[PDB]
Formats: sequence, structure tokens, C-alpha cells
Amino acid sequence: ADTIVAVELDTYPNTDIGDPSYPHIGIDIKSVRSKKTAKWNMQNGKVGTAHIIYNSVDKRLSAVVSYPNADSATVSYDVDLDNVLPEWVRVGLSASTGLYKETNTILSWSFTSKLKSETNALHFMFNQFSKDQKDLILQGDATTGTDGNLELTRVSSNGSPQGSSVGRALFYAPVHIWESSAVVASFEATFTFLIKSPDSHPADGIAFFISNIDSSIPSGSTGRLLGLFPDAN
Amino acid sequence: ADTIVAVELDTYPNTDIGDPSYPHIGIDIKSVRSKKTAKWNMQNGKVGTAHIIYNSVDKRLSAVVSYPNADSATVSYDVDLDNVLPEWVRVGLSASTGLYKETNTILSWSFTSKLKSETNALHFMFNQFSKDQKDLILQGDATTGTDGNLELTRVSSNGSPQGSSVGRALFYAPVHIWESSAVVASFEATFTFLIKSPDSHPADGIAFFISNIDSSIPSGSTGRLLGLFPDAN
Amino acid sequence: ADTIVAVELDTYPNTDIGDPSYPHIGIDIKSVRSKKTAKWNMQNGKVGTAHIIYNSVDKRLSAVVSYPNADSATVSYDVDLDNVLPEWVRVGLSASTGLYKETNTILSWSFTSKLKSETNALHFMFNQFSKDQKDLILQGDATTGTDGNLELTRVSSNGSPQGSSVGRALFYAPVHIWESSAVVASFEATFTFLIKSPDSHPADGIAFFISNIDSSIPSGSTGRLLGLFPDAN
Amino acid sequence: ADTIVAVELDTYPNTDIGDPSYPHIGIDIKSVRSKKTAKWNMQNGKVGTAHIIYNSVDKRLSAVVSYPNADSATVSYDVDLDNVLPEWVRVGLSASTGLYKETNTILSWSFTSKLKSETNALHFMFNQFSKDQKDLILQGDATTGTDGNLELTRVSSNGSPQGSSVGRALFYAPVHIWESSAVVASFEATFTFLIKSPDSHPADGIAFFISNIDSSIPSGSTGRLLGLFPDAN
DNA sequence: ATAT
DNA sequence: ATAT
DNA sequence: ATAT
DNA sequence: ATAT
Ligand SMILES: *OCCCCCCNc1c(NCCOCCO[C@H]2O[C@H](CO)[C@@H](O)[C@H](O)[C@@H]2O)c(=O)c1=O
Ligand SMILES: *OCCCCCCNc1c(NCCOCCO[C@H]2O[C@H](CO)[C@@H](O)[C@H](O)[C@@H]2O)c(=O)c1=O
Ligand SMILES: O=c1c(NCCCCCCO)c(NCCOCCO[C@H]2O[C@H](CO)[C@@H](O)[C@H](O)[C@@H]2O)c1=O
Ligand SMILES: O=c1c(NCCCCCCO)c(NCCOCCO[C@H]2O[C@H](CO)[C@@H](O)[C@H](O)[C@@H]2O)c1=O
Ligand SMILES: [Ca+2]
Ligand SMILES: [Ca+2]
Ligand SMILES: [Ca+2]
Ligand SMILES: [Ca+2]
Ligand SMILES: [Mn+2]
Ligand SMILES: [Mn+2]
Ligand SMILES: [Mn+2]
Ligand SMILES: [Mn+2]
Repeated sequence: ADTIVAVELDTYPNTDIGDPSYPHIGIDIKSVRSKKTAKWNMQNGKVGTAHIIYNSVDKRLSAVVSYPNADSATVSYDVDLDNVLPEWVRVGLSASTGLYKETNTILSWSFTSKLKSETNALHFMFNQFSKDQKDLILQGDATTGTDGNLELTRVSSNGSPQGSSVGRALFYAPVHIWESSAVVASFEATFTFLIKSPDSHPADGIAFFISNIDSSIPSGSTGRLLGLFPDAN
Repeated sequence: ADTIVAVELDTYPNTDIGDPSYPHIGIDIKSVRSKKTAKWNMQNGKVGTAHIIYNSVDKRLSAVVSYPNADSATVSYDVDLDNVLPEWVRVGLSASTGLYKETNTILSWSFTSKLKSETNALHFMFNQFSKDQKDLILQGDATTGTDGNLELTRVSSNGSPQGSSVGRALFYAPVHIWESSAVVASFEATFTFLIKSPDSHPADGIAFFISNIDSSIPSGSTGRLLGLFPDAN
Repeated sequence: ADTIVAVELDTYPNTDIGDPSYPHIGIDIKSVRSKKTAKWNMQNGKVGTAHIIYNSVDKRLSAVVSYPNADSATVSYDVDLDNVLPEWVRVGLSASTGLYKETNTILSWSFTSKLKSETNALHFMFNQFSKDQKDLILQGDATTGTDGNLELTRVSSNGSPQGSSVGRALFYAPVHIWESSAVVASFEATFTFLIKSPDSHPADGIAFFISNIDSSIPSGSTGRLLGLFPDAN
Repeated sequence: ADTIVAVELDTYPNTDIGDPSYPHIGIDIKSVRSKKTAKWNMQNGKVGTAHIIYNSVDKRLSAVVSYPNADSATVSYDVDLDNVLPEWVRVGLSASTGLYKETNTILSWSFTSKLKSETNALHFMFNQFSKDQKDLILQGDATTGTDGNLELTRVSSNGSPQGSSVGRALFYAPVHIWESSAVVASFEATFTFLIKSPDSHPADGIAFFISNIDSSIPSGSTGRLLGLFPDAN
């Protein structure tokens, strides 16, 4: 199977697989069962911002998820990603729906990685996604160009989201996530998202993830698996 | 054939194909016969710096090449790259040798591209090249990892450059070089290089280039063709 | 008197002092009488974007001004700023009103300057202005904090722009704009602005400027003098 | 007195004031008596790199100090700088000598601060310091321009360092270090340094510091006080 | 930019 | 490096 | 770039 | 929202 590190914005509690009984953000290390979660007051139909940060000095993966008129949710986990990820990775966004549904609309995405050894750097910023975006690998249901946005999961022409959908967007270039020689390795990711449901239970969520370079949507990974994992282990 | 725009650091005069009688820098638009050249005092065995700049406002491709404690060489050509290049490109470095030879050593390479529509940006910086550099596509004789450098052309075990060699390195991700709705599109590239010849007459040169995404070394493009062009037309 | 280089967004034709008979952008080198102008369709009450660029290779000061869903206005002038400005400068925004008036609201301002000798760089970005913004020098009627915006000219309690007003904001740190040993010197500025007039004939305009470090609003430089020049010579 | 937060590279143990019995790096919060220290193998006459990082999510001030052929030293302290520093600060480098001496040579210094609320940013980079550097406030013995370096303390023409010297360099612009509205505030500082002594005990060290905007070298603050503190409390 |  |  |  |  793939190697996954992710930050999940989990809109739907799957009590049976160890989610808390509320919408939550979490840190996923090689399992959909988050090593750490925080309660998240997801605002149906509002544009939110996710900020993800890590550096090889603190070795602490942290995320903040926020809306304009509101308190942030934040979650952190101490993990040495040198011991988890391969040296070279792809970075991506992933989203899914199951019996329940939501738009998994990405309005912007930026990423920066640095190896300060003589610094190697990578930075990309998408504030507009276009119809034939050749620096993105789209997987499953993911599409670009609709209002300059990335729709990770299936949405109708009138803006109605579909169930049993899964989709991912990976940056085309492999990323040098860690290097043994590096004295400082850091990365940060920012995305803006619009999660909207007619349902009283939106599902299932959006994740920022880092994977082996050849990562693909695992078979059946709609619903609670967020397009990331082959099972709930 | 491929579409090529390039800045050549041409160490060897091929007067036969319209090079001036001296080492020169030039702007190449779909031909090895430069639309503009400037005289270049290439310093055998010294580390030089090439700076390349373009924006959609002035539509002027400019380059400056320098060594510490010496006058720069500079060349500029008015060209609308929207009318020359496809919307999506790859960017790369290329070098060749023929009957005469030189190290075509790259010590660092950086690149930035920006579309201000809401700005999309791409930036990479290599100050160290590693043995298995997965964000580079190496073509022909190009290798990485030797002293943390990119050797565009074949260098022997004893450090001797070889004749009739050609090699290129392209950044793995396609680049959105122009867009109809962009109000400002800009790019810049910087690389540092070490050209050393144990004989007199070094040959043949190093180029920064922009190509169609699927660009490959034209067969036989050693010597005066700089790994860029299938012929000297 | 001060040394001024500016890009004017001139909303009011002063044909008396050589303005064209229409709202225009221009390049001002030590005179309010622009060395080059382009026609500008200023959109009353809309948020616009000004982009300004210069490098020591082309020695061409260029500006583009745009609104969403409209054609840009662009203006360029060949000028060696090494021969005009002192080595160290301050950069700023300036605006004025006279018998006629307009809001001269700035929503965002960014600036980057680079001397590649070993690169020295300065970059600031304001997307929000605060009430006590200690990295800005406010001159004349300029205020910050009103809706997180910079109001270059006086606006009444009921939001009405006032006549005979002039105001400027300079970045607190002096900027190394050129250096003899630099092989490449470059700068760019971006600002977003909202010009609104409740009457017809808005006046008088907004400028990005570069000045001697100790620059101050010339006394009486309201109206057509744009807070930049002591007279119309 | 001033408010100080600093990272000290402390070359000289002052056992009487709570230094450990070896050259150390430490985190100083409003006292020369470090809240946390780590052992530091200072390499007399070699160029080192100091990296300092903080963000408002982890609220952990961390530093790494390294030389090319060697293991790094790293030190971290959990501290909410919102509760320690004023909202607006200056950032600087400081160094001192006493009975014992060392060159306190700074070869490069960079700084970035961001308030992600709509992001406000500041970035400067000095790879060359010039004789009349108007974006630096030099205090005490500090001088620029000698080989493009910043000498924080007195050095003779032949490169011999003097005792009882103290000097600081502050960036001219005030820095917005924290903001109540900000969802993420981050900063990072990098400097390259050359500490060289003929003595077997070099003294006294180099600090990166953040202070009230009007910070000045306290009276008598040579030797163990590093130009930062009025006393050893 | 529209009016005398 | 010198003082207890 | 220097030699025939 | 339905199953125990
Ligand atoms: O400051 C400039 C120095 C002057 C150099 C003058 C040229 N010297 C020279 C020539 N001229 C004919 C060019 O072709 C000769 C060989 O061609 C092969 O080698 C070159 C270099 O690798 C390459 O560009 C060609 O494509 C081909 O591979 C001589 O014959 C001679 O000597
Ligand atoms: O699309 C452009 C619209 C056409 C405007 C034509 C001018 N209208 C106009 C003039 N012309 C003379 C200019 O001076 C009049 C008043 O001058 C004062 O006000 C302006 C604006 O604040 C300022 O630039 C001057 O410096 C002075 O303060 C009229 O008299 C009239 O109406
Ligand atoms: O806390 C838990 C609930 N409550 C939600 C039930 C809906 C209430 C509002 C409608 O009346 C559950 N339910 C059991 C989990 O299984 C739900 C169905 O699973 C599918 O759908 C979800 C959402 O798309 C996916 O996560 C899942 O993979 C399945 O496809 C709790 O545990
Ligand atoms: O661990 C401690 C030492 N050892 C160093 C003594 C020199 C050994 C090599 C020479 O033979 C000390 N010494 C006592 C501390 O006082 C030293 C003198 O203080 C002045 O000089 C230092 C260095 O510039 C300053 O820090 C201080 O402020 C005074 O100006 C230990 O505690
Ligand atoms: Ca879930
Ligand atoms: Ca040639
Ligand atoms: Ca005017
Ligand atoms: Ca000490
Ligand atoms: Mn979960
Ligand atoms: Mn040529
Ligand atoms: Mn004008
Ligand atoms: Mn100490």
C-alpha cells in the first residue's frame, strides 16, 4: 500500500473507526485513525483556510483551520517524518463523499519546502485553477476550471454535490521532503476550501497529504477513508 | 520538431553557421542562429553567473552573464513569447561538446514564473544537486551528484571533459509560461556554471531553454547545435 | 527640492500643464509633466491594481493598471534611474484632491527590491493597514486603520472625500535602489486602490513614487501636483 | 529598561551568572540567565550559521547553530512571545568582548516575519554589508563595509579583535511581531558569523535579539551582558 | 466630459 | 587565569 | 585565437 | 438515520 501522512478536515464522525462524535481536524500517520484530533466547528457554505507547518528542528506537524468571524481549531503531533516518509514524495489534496455529501471546493493552494544544508527550495501557489492544469495530477473525480476552482469530488452544473465520490490533486513534481545532510528541513501548506451540503450531516472531508511519488486513490476509498487509505486499520 | 527559445553561452565560433568570430551570448528563437548576440569574455575555469528575465509588459528577453571582478556581457531581444511558445512548457539547461570540449558544470539553478490574472507562482532553487534528483529529467549525457553539481556533458573518471557529448536537465513540472487572461506574466532564471577546457579552444557552450513539455535532445545535436536544434537552419 | 520618480494614476486632466484631455497613467521623472502617458478608463467605485517594474538591464520603468473584466492601460519609459535617484531612497504612495475630489483608498501595497552583486533583498507586503502602523511614515492628510485601509486623502465621518487634501505613506526603511557594483538591480511595486467620487469629475489621482529619504509633501501640492511637486514645471 | 528576547551564541562561561561550564547557545527572555541552553562546540576561525524560528501555533522559540563539517547544536523554549514583547519591535544582532576577545564578524543576515490573518509580510536579506548602510542602525562599536561584512565589535586593520567592545546592528523598520487578529504569526532569522580569537578563551558571544523599537546598548553592557542587559539578574 |  |  |  |  501507499505511505500516507495527512491533515484531515473530517466533517463526518465515523464512531466505528475511532473518530470523535463531532466534526474534527486530525493528524493521520499511515492510518485513517488520527494520532491526534481537535474539535472543528465547520461552517457550512463558508470559505475556510487550512495552514499546515512542520520543521526538522521541532519535528512537530501542526495545522490551524479557520474562518473569518470565528476561533480557529488547531492540532499538533510530535513525529519525526524522516522515519515515516520516503525522502522523495508527492504532495496533494484529497476529498470524499459516501452516503452523505458536501462540495469539496478548493479555491487556492500553496506549498513551500526548503532543505537548508546551499538551500534547496520549492514553492508553488495556485489562486486560480484552469481547465487543463498540466502541473496537477488529477485522480478519480477531481476537476479544475469551474469558476477557477478545483472540485475534489463530483458537483452537478447547478452546484449540487454527489455521494460516493472521491478525488485528489497532486503537484506534478516530486518533493525532496527530507535529506540526511540537511540541518533544517521545513514545509508549509495553505489551502482555502468551501464545504457546502444541503444535508444536516455533510460528509466526508478534505485532507492535505504527503505520499510516495506513485500514490493513487486506493480501491473503494470513498466515504470515511477520504481517498487516502485502503481500509480503516 | 520541438519549439525552442534559449539563451546560449556559446564558447565556440561556428562562423560557417553565422556565429560571430568570438565567444558570445545570444538569444535563440526557433534557430541556433541567434536573433541577437553580444561578445562574451568566457573565463576558463572560473565560476560564472547567468541571469535571464522576461515579462509580458515589455516583451523583452534579456540575459546578463558575469564573473566576479569583470564587466558583464548583456543581450536583449524584443519578442512576444505568447506567439512563439505553447502555453505550457518545460524549462531546462542544455550543453554540448564536439571535436573541442569543456566541462559544462552547473553549480546552482533557480527559476521563478508568475501569472498575475489571483497570482499563480512557481519557484525552484537548486544550490546542491543529488545523485537521484527526482524533480529533474536528465537527458543524454547529463548526470547529478558529482560534488553536488549537475554535469551537463560527459566528464571522465580523471575529471577530463569528453568530445561529442550532449546532455540536458529539465525541471519535472510543466510551467504555465503565458495565459490569455494574465495582466502580467514574468519569469527569471539564474544559474552558476564552471566551464573548463584543458586544451585551448573550449567548445561548445551551455544554454537555458524553454521548450514544449515533451522536448528531447534532437539526435546528433552535439557540437554547434548545443543539444537544442536538429540542424543549423 | 526633493528628487521624485513616480507613476501617476491621473484622474483629472490639467490641459493647462500638459495632461492629455482624458484620465491617464504616466511616468513622471522630476516633473508633474509626464515623460510618457497612456489613456486610462478609471472605473469610479471599482477596486483597481497598479503593477510597476524596473530592472538595471533594460532600464525601462513600466506600469500596468487594470480592473477585473476590462483591458489594461500600460505605460513605459526608457530611463537610467542610476542617473536620476540617489543610491538610497524611500518608496511611497501619494494622492491629492483640489476643487474636485475622490477617495484615494489603498487596500494593499507590496514592494520588492533586489541588488545581485551575494544578493541583497527587501520585500514588504501590506494586505491590512492598522491604526498605529509603525513601519509607515504618514504625511499630510494620510490615515490608516479605517476598514484596514490606507486613506491617502481626507474622508469625512459620513465617508465623503474632501477637496484640497494631500497625503502620503512612505515605508519606514530606506531602500538601496541602485549600487555601482550590482550586476542586476530590480524593483517592483503592486497596490490595489478604490477611487470613488460622489460628483462627476473625480480628482486628482494616486501615485507610486521614489524620493530622497527625507522627502516631504511640498507645501501647496494639492490638486494637479499630486503631493509630489512644488510647481508644474 | 528595554524588553529583550534573544538567542545567544555564548563563547565564554560566566559560572557566577549561571552560564554552564562550556560554550553554549541559549534562549534569553528578559534576562542574560538563559531559560534553556545547549552545549555548543564553537569552531575558532570557522564560518558558522545560526537559524532561529518561532510561530504562534507551537509558541516554541528554537535555534540551530552549525558548521559545515560537524553536528549542529539546537535549543528550544516554549514561550508565548505575545505575553513578552510589545506588538511592534526592532530586530538586531549584538556582540561583546570583555577581558577576553574574539572577532564578532557577521557575513550575512536575513529575516522574515508574517502575520497571516490578508497576509502582512516583511523580508530582508543582507549577503553584502556596505560602508553607509542606511537600512541598519549601528550602535556602539558596530561597523559595516570591511570586506562587505558587519563587524559587531572592534577589530584592528590587521584583523586583531579588541577587549571591552560592544556593538549592535538593528534593522531600520519596526516589525509587527504579533497581532491579536492574526491566526498565524511566524518569524525566522538566519545569520552567518566568523568568531576568531588568538586567546584560548574567546569571549563573549553574538546574539540575535528582538527589543522595544527604541532599544539601545545598556550602560556598561560589554563582556558577559552581550550588549543586551543592564545587569546579570 | 459636457456645455456655451 | 587566579583566588580560596 | 593563432597559424599558413 | 436506524439498529439494538
Ligand atoms: O575566441 C574564439 C576562438 C577561435 C576559434 C576558431 C575556430 N577554430 C577552428 C575551426 N573552425 C571550424 C569549426 O568546425 C571545426 C570542428 O567542428 C566540430 O567541433 C566544434 C567544437 O566541438 C563543433 O562546434 C562542431 O559542431 C563540430 O563538432 C577548426 O576546424 C578549428 O580548429
Ligand atoms: O475625462 C476627463 C473629464 C474632463 C475634465 C475637464 C476639466 N474640467 C474642468 C476644468 N478645467 C480646468 C482645471 O482647473 C479647474 C479647477 O482646478 C482645481 O481643481 C483641480 C481638481 O481638484 C485641480 O487639479 C487643480 O489643481 C485645482 O485645485 C474646470 O474648471 C472644470 O470644471
Ligand atoms: O456519529 C455517527 C453517525 N451519525 C450520522 C448519521 C446521519 C444523521 C443525519 C441523517 O438523518 C453515524 N452513522 C453511521 C456511519 O455510517 C453512515 C453511513 O456510512 C456511509 O456514509 C458515510 C458518509 O458519506 C461514510 O463515511 C461511510 O464511509 C459510508 O459510505 C456514526 O458513526
Ligand atoms: O568558567 C569560568 C572562567 N574561566 C575563564 C578564565 C580564563 C582562562 C584562560 C586564560 O588563562 C571564569 N573566569 C571568571 C569570569 O571573569 C573573567 C573576567 O571577566 C571579564 O571578562 C569576560 C570576558 O570578556 C567577561 O564575560 C566579563 O564580563 C568581564 O569583562 C569563569 O567563570
Ligand atoms: Ca470521518
Ligand atoms: Ca557556436
Ligand atoms: Ca492631472
Ligand atoms: Ca557568557
Ligand atoms: Mn477522522
Ligand atoms: Mn552562437
Ligand atoms: Mn498627468
Ligand atoms: Mn550564557
